[PDB]
Amino acid sequence: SGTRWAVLVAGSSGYWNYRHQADICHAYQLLRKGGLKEENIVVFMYDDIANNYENPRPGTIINSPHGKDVYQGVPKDYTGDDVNVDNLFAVILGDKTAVKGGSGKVVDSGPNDHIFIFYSNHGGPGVLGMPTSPYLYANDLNDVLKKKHALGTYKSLVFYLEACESGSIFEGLLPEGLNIYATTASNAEESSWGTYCPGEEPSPPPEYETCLGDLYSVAWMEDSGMHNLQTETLHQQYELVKRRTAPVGYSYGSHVMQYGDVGISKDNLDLYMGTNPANDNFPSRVTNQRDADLVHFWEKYRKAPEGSARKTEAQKQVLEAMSHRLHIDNSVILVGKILFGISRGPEVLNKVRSAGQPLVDDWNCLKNQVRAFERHCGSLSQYGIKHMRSFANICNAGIQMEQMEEAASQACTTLPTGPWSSLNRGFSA
Amino acid sequence: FQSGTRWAVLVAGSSGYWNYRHQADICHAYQLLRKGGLKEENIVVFMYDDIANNYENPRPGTIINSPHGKDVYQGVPKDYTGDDVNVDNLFAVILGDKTAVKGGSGKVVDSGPNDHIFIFYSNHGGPGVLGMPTSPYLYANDLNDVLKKKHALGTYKSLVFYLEACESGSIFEGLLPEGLNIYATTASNAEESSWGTYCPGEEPSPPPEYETCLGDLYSVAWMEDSGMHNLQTETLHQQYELVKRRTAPVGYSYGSHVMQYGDVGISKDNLDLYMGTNPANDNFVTNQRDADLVHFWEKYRKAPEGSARKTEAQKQVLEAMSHRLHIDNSVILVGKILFGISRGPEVLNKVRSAGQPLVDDWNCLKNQVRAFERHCGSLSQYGIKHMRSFANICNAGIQMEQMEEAASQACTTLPTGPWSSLNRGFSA
Repeated sequence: SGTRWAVLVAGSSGYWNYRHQADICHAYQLLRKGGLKEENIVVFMYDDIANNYENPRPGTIINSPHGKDVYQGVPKDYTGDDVNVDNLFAVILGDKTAVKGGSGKVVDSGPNDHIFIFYSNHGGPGVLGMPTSPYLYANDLNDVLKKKHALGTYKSLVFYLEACESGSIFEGLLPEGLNIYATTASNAEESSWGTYCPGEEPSPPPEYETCLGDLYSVAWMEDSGMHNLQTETLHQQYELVKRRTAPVGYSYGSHVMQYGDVGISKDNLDLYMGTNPANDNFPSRVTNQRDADLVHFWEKYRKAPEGSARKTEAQKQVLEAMSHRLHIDNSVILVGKILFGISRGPEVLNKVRSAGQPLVDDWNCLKNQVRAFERHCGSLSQYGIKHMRSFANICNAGIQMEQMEEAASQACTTLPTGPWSSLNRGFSA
Repeated sequence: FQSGTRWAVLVAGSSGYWNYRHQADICHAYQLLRKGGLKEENIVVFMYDDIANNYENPRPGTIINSPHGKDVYQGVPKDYTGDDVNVDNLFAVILGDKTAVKGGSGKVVDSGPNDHIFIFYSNHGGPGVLGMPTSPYLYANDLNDVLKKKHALGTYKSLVFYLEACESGSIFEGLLPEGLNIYATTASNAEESSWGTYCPGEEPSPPPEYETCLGDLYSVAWMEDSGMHNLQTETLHQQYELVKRRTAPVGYSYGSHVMQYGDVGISKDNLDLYMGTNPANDNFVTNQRDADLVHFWEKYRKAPEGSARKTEAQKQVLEAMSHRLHIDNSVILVGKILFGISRGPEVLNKVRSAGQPLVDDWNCLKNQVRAFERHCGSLSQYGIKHMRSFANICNAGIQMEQMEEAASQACTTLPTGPWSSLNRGFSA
């Protein structure tokens, strides 16, 4: 029986993404109460929420309407622009030298140790968002997991994933026999959900003008929080989270997927999460991640005084946000129509591979053509990565980097002016 | 003894599915009066009539004014609809001038000296102005003048006026005198806002699938009240107090002070003198200007993530908010030009004491609004919120040519948008 490790990652920043860093903090407290030690839990958070100007309760973060603070006590291992792909990989691999900035804390695990990774933010097909550019791509993630297993520096590893088109991160990439068990908030085609949002009567927040958490995340955390994790197993939670996330009747919903060695899911939860001495044996879904950003701006504008500057700033926030995503959608479509013609354009871009298949064959092509697109049409931001399947299919169609460079040049011509379109922080790939 | 006949005039000064609530109020008001005793021939109805058969209407051919309410669009006469809903027809109707009417059924208030009249307006508005689905808009002075002109004819005993609009008080404050045998109540004072009710985002009893507000607070209050009581027992004053309290702030929140004007002594009359009565005998967070936007947002929010509907709604939110941002900046900039950086906002945002008229020269107000629109584009039913700015400009002694030049400086080019279009005419 080795020691239990953990890696908690929020891939987003901004008060409108309150929920993501709130999830990680909750998860941290959940693990500490279980038995896991602070020195074994590595935390990635941009840390711009607790002391955000918009936070009604400075210095605190909550993950439910009537919840207590979960921000205090969380280590600031990697915060601000230190929250990057390189540091993330370094931590996982347990490389102190590969680290750049931060506390220097890494997963120096052994063969008997258990690892638990939890990510919550934004994402698209084959890509997970980061508060710094470039973003995290599925192939790079799985390669590192493969690179981690080769070291044999862990017995079993669990991966909980919260993002849009989450299944795409492991489908076709994450193989069996690595002793890794991954579950995702959705398949490679459907959406992740914010929960405890303003306007959402299924348990809203009182003065918070932003979502407090995310459904899949909240589901497994609140479940693990109230139970004796020696009685409950991974599989049982997977089923329980599946149900709480699954669609009602004909309403929208998402299939909670599982990948890797399902055999690992026989393990009790305490093998990864520990357990709280309180021994017991064993609601929203109307706002996806991408709209959850906008409900903040809207609620902010809607609740602001009729003549204030606050209402004006919020109005501009709604303006620039919706103007950006309108531009991106048209640009992707336009590039498609430009490359393959009006008929074959949407055909190629919107084609979804069968489940189990990898999103793209050449991941370097994907990155390149994303970079080529952004050089003319501006940054995709964490919204625009929804179109990553379109770029994947363009690559799968055998299109060359120079062709996208040309199509993008014709589609946008000028770089769009806006805080969301800015390339000043780097390319999304 | 019901000496004489009872008349009524129902007016919805707005159009578009986002303004569903206004025509819904009027239709409800009609059914309320028919069941009260008033005959169809004595009720003149102004409605653009673009709601029942609207593409967005979940229940085609029907209109409802409450969550669990029935259809109130059936049986309602189409006296004045479409572009027939204009100021000239409205005045002709009130004055009972069949020859002054242009288009429509030709129904007018051909009333007599013993008759009772009941006017009900619901839409949009701003200080000293009420909106119309056509141009030009309805200005307070012209409305009071026709009421004055109506009284001079001595062609009615008493008249009641219910008004639902933003800054509704401004329509009668300083203009509407006593001794005209007219009693008017307004959904707000000359400074605060009117509220839509039964909206999607509004948690208190939302509409089931409707992506727009079904009614308005002040309007719904008196109609629902008059619909459940015996109107021989209840008086005008009692209803005024009832609507006042329901509309008023709950505490540490916000509402609207329901005001009353004219001959208060008339408020001792029973409601049945105007509204009649139903044989059933029993004894006794969204303003108008955002209500248009909550539709676009809800429409966008509830649309499929990839649908052309979501994109259309997205564009609607864009052009709506882009318009009002342009108007706001234009109005402010004009002030800065005319009065300087400091005094600009000071002069434009100054509010006269209650009881005072909005503007001394109403012709100046009309003319200068036209001057503004010639360069900055139409105000739309949103932009009329800035009417006090224009009023204060006139009161400040600013001349026509100064406004014309200041407008051309602030608005070099006519703004592109469906709201800023001058194709239908000036707001003044």
